[PDB]
Amino acid sequence: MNSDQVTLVGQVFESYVSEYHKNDILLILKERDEDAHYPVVVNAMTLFETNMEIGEYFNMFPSEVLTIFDSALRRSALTILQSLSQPEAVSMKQNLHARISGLPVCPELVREHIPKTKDVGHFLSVTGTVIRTSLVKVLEFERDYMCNKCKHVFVIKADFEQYYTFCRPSSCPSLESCDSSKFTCLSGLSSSPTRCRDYQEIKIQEQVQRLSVGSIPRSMKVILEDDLVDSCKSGDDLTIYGIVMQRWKPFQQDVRCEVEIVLKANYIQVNNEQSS
Amino acid sequence: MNSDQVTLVGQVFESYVSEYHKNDILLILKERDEDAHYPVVVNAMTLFETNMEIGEYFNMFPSEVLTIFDSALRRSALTILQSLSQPEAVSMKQNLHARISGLPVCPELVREHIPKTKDVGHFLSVTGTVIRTSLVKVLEFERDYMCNKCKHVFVIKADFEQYYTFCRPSSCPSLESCDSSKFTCLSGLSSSPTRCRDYQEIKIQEQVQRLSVGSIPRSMKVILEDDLVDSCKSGDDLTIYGIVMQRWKPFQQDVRCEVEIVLKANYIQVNNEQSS
Amino acid sequence: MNSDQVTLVGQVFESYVSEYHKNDILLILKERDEDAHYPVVVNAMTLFETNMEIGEYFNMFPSEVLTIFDSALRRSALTILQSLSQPEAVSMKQNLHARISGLPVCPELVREHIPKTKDVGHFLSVTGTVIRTSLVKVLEFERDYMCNKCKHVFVIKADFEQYYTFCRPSSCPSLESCDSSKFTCLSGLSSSPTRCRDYQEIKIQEQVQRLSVGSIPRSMKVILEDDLVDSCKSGDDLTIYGIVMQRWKPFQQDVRCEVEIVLKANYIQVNNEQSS
Amino acid sequence: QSMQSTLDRFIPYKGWKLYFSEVYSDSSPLIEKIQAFEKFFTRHIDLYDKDEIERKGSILVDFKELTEGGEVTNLIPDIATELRDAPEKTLACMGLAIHQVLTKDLERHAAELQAQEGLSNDGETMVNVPHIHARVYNYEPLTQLKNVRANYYGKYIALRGTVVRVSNIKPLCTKMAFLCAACGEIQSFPLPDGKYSLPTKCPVPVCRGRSFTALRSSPLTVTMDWQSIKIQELMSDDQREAGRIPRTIECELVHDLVDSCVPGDTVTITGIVKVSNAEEGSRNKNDKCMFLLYIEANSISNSKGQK
Amino acid sequence: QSMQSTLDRFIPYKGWKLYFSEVYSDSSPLIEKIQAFEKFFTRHIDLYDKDEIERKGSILVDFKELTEGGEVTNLIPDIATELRDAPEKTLACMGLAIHQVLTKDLERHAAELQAQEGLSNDGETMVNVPHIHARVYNYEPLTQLKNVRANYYGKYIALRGTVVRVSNIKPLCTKMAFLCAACGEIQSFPLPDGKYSLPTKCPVPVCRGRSFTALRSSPLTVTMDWQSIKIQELMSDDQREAGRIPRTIECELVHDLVDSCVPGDTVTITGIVKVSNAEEGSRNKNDKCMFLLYIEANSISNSKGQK
Amino acid sequence: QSMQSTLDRFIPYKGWKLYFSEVYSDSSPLIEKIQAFEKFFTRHIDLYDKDEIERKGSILVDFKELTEGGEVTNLIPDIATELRDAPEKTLACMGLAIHQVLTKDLERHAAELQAQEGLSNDGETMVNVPHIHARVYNYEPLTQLKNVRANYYGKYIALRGTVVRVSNIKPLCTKMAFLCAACGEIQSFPLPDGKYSLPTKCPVPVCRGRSFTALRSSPLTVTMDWQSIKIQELMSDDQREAGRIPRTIECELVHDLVDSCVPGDTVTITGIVKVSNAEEGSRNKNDKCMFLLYIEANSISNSKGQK
Repeated sequence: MNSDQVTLVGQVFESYVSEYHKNDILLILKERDEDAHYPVVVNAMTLFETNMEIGEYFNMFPSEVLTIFDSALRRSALTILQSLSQPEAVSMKQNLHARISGLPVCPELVREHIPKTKDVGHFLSVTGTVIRTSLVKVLEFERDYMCNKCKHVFVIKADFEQYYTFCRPSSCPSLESCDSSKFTCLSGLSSSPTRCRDYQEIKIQEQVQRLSVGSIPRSMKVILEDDLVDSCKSGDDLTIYGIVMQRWKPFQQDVRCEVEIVLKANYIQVNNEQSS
Repeated sequence: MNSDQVTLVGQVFESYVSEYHKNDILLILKERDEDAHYPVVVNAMTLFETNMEIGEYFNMFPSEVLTIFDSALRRSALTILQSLSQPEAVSMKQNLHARISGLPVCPELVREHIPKTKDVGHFLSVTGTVIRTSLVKVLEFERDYMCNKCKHVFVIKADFEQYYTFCRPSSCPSLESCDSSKFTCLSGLSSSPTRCRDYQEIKIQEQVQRLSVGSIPRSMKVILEDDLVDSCKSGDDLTIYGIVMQRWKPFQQDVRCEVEIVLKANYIQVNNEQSS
Repeated sequence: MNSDQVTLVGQVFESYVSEYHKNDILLILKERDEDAHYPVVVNAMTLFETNMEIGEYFNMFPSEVLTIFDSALRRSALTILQSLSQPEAVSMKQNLHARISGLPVCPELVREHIPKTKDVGHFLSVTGTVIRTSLVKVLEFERDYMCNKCKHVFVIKADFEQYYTFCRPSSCPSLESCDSSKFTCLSGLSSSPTRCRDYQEIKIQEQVQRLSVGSIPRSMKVILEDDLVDSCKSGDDLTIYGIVMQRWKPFQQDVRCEVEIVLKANYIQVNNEQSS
Repeated sequence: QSMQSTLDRFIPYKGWKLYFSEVYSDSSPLIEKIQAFEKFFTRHIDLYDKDEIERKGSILVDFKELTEGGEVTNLIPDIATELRDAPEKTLACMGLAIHQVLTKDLERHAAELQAQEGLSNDGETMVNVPHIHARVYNYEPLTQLKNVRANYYGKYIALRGTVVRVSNIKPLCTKMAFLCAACGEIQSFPLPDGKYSLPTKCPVPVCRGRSFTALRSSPLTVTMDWQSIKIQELMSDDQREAGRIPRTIECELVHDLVDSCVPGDTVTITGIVKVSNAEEGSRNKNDKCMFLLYIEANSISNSKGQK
Repeated sequence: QSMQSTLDRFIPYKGWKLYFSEVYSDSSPLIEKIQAFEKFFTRHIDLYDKDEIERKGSILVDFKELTEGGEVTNLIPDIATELRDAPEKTLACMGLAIHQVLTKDLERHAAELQAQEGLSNDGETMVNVPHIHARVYNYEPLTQLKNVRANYYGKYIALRGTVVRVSNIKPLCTKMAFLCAACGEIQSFPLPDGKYSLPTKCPVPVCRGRSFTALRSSPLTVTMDWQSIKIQELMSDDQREAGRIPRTIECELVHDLVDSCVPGDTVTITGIVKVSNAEEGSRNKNDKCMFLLYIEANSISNSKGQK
Repeated sequence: QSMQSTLDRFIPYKGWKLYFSEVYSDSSPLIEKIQAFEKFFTRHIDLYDKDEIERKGSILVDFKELTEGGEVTNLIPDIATELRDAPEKTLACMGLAIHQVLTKDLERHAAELQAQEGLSNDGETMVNVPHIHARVYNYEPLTQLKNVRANYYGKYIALRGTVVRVSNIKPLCTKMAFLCAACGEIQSFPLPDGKYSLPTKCPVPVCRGRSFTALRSSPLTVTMDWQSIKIQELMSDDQREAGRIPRTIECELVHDLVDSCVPGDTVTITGIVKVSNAEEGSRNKNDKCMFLLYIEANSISNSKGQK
């Protein structure tokens, strides 16, 4: 993908998020922790209305659109940082997140039941009561890798393999191919909040009130990213907006290939809270 | 088993078949499916009376003698085919197996107790009530492992002694020394119905009455094959006419190797059914 | 761990054992079996009283002093062997073991609580209640290793604190040492009763009176060697006097070493039977 | 027809190469049979609906009706024997017949609809046909589960049974995107029965590189939902001795078949019996091979009595 | 032959290599022991019934009988001491010696039948003798299970206990026939403690190739019925220390010994304790050694059976 | 020259090596901060007890008292910002200043003794006080368990928690003696974390050997008692909804702090939060490894213990 259009999407998003930002923007200087990363919630329907192109792009490439949205959020904060009533009062956050709420409902888009293989790789909305939630955990969302011979710093985001594992890069970032078994990390060198971002895992049981009692109850893993962790409450109806994606176990030669449908959540909204 | 003698044993069986099995041959003509496994029932004592040599030979090498009987059965079928006005009307089965019945009682020939390793390779008749019947599986009698360079090995039999599993050989299977890096099993990709054979294990258990009170009855797995499979049902006492065999777990260097006693059953006749 | 200090301490130890424990040495020699290591009990406070310096050396470096203690009992046993009129009545003993009891009261010397790492490597008295007794197992404390290249026979003990695991040394300890890529050892090839020694594991936790109110009891592994094994009973309180040596699983790079303070059971007393 | 586009067009079935490795030949026996099936399929216009075939990638044919038709009888003296003798081949050929009709029909429909707009709406027309599997039901020759044997294996069979249990749907990778390291190109590579396999060399003549990387992220991999149902012979006192254990045979269900029948309901299951590896010792296929008979079920029909 | 005037005179068994892995040595103490055991056995042969011994493949002998027989005591001053120091050697010596007495008895059988009935062969008759192994029961020391320790390992001991458990008979391959790939000759290799092992060098002198083929099917392979019995010391509750379970030591039966054991019955088992196989020290090199003692039964004597 | 004199001239303290691995430089600002902290410590020398600090291996210094003292304020406007931004450097700096002050007080006492009478020491105590970790209590920012997150890690914070349970104390290798195999030279290598690490660099700059051997037996290896405790978020009905899930953080209690906490007793914990790799990490071994939040309590004040 050229991504020129996606970058344009980020610029449209910045204008779209300007209204959200002022409420979100205020108190950043006030906030004690600059290190703390703060989510900004933007309505999916609102993005769709602001620009059809951005909404359609989000449907087509959710992960790419979201990363662009996060970069746009950072850019918008920079603009807010530029103007402040008091220099000391203003709070600047390096990391900002885009969380989507009120996503448009289409039968493919929102499925109570387990997403199919055709559905995999696409954004999905799941209504279910979470059977179990694992404890808040941390993951190296971004890991710096430096080949010792190459001596240049390059970072790769972890792929969606079971445990969200990453693979060490074959070549050095600065115009050369250099491979090191040991890759130096910013976090290894000095404590870095940015390198380690919290991750959570929960399993959601789809609503038991299916059209058919006979059809099997299904449980789907939901992955929480960054600030999203610990938002969900176990045993409660939860509305999850997320990109359903393949989870792949390492393939074994001449062993039946297994892949799994696992949702990575863009945002978590509590269905039980909406009901109550 | 002298070769000239083998033809003679077959000839003796053939003459015996003509008087004894005119009805069996009529039954064989009635079933038109050659591939389906079919049994011709021969009373051992009468045949033994016709040829003294055949009786002795059967005791020492039951498997070899059964093979001779089967070869004679094919020859008998063609002569019957010629005798019948229409060769087409009479049907001859490739899967025709002589079934030994009414063995003269001998300690080796009929042994009530569960068979032992010493008795391996000798025909035995044991009335058996089966505690556990395993589900039917199909394991190829012969596998077409082919050494590509040699071009000489086809339909090599799976080794019963090694737990009824063929072992792929790094050395060329054929005598000619033309080893190939690639060995292809035609059976593994696609198995011919003839190539594969039905495989089942039934845990024949000693009758309580035969054993001393307060002593556990011994249980041994019994191989059930072809037509005989599924005739036996768990909890039913049926005489098993069979030749004892040894099944070996794959050997591991520097650890104990396990050999398991087993009986391949030539004929199954249920005593309970006979009692009626 | 001065060489002069250990030599001086050893002479004093020999004199002390002769003056007080000569009868005990004779009793240990008397039993017909000589294969088991035999306990020789010594009293710490009196040793400190007789010579102030040696007691301090024992506090400063107990493990080295323990080897000297053991050598002193063995040398004293040899003098006793020369003294005894009848070799048959009082048998020569293949091996001996050393027990130290009655440590002079000091906060460091006797602690109800489990030994801290700060005082690891120092003899101390602990009071514990046995929760778990492992079944007796045969372990060769000393494992013969033979340099195939240099053809020299040497004995290398299974390393204590490596969870009793022997380590191959490619270069032989002896001056005539040739690095051996492959080690051929007769001791490795065949297990030997002399090489093996009795091994049991005792888990000892603080007694209810002993533990601080509102604090969980702490359990430390106790390694019992030879005669010490089987003396203990599960559910029986024990007073254990021993040097504490931290025991660790062999570590791997970037893997936390699981190391637990383990008290070698130099002396075992039954607290439940006798408080002292 | 050297060009790939031209060859696909010349060949009656455009997507057949993907479905089947085998190459159709005039000499080959299978092709006349697909022609017979096609004539039968066209005659039964009611039986086949193009949308229905597109939606489920399959067609269901009553075997009795199929045998009854004169054209197949002309091609093979007994259609039933051939189905038993070569179930896979007959199924592939039958599947080809529906698929050829689908490709031609879709293309014709598109051409008719877009003729007014332009030459096919001034754009390339791509069939995008679903994988086509022929499903044959109401098979006239019927074999009871006890009857099924090694000789029966490799031949189409019809059985009546109750489904004991249904497995949760599991994605199984029918195809795997594969990038040769030297080529730098990802190609979908067929995985037999959704079982992982690696291409020995890059398919293209220019690149012979052995190394291959399976790219899950790449769109080329195809994943198909897989379900397993266990089928047990119905126990009737007249049919079998009371308490005789019903033989239980696993059914591999993929595509349309997944979630076909609610468990605990007796159904007529028609399929070609297949063999699968239950275990190989402890991951040692060459030393130890264990094969368990199971019947792949092309079509599951509700039992007539249950209906 | 050229090497020896009599095959028997040089080597006690004519087929010495197959029966005994060890080669004959004039200097070795074991051959003298064999002669002493043989002399005792010849004196006890009249009491023994040859036909029964031949079917059994083993002969039960009291340790008390062994001690009373003069020749064994003369040749080795203490049979018991010899048994503890070299349990395997003494047991093997006993087995070969009885087998030799049996081979001689078989030669005698041929001679007596030839004398009784005129024979065309009149001598020159092959005599077939099954392998016979001596069984020793009622070994004098009768050590208690608690006494057994690391020192006890490697010493033949008698254990007084009640078996509480039995195992189903498992054939154990005492000898596995091995044919080297490059050589026609096939020789059975004794498996140490019934544990699979491969000889580094082929037994045949002409070809020393390492590669071997295991001929389980061949009659040359020897399989011996094997049983396992868990035996625990039985003591009165007052007699035993309170709160400790009675020690249980695994014991095993071979050949005719198997199936003479019933659970819950007191049986004294005499034999050599061995370090446990398949334990972490044995399984992994450079690992902590944890071992247990398992004792074979040379002989089975049941106190409960005797009653 | 030895350079000992130059080292003394550039930094009065010679205990810097114990406090930090880094070779010290005059340019670094920590020495100026040390002077400021030490000046406050000189004012507080009467309040402090030299003997108590030496035996404790730690100093209890109020966060507030440091802030009020003028010299420290002049060098750094607020100690709290330095403490969060670089908790380790500040802790070492405060401890070093205490070491310098303590050593100076002792040197002064020795000098006074020398003046009263001739002294072997003659001033110059060379006490070589063991490393002191400054414990700062009453830190103004308060962070709850719910508040704590990955962003918080690397910042000194004050945490209030209730101990669910105390796990058994396990030694943690603060330092490990390491002997270069070629050199034969042992250098204590501080293990960066509990995970085992090897230093390729030799102690001697001139001769360098990569191969190194772990030497736990040697005195250079230092093991520090570590208590693993899990602290739940303090639960109060007024503070939070009843039945809320507790947020539990595992905690490290090294050195003096080991066993200070009592299970079930609320303890105010002031400590650096350091993320800890889960020992299991990714279940399948992977380049990526899983992480769990951990805290090390630099200062423990027991709210239950002292009310």
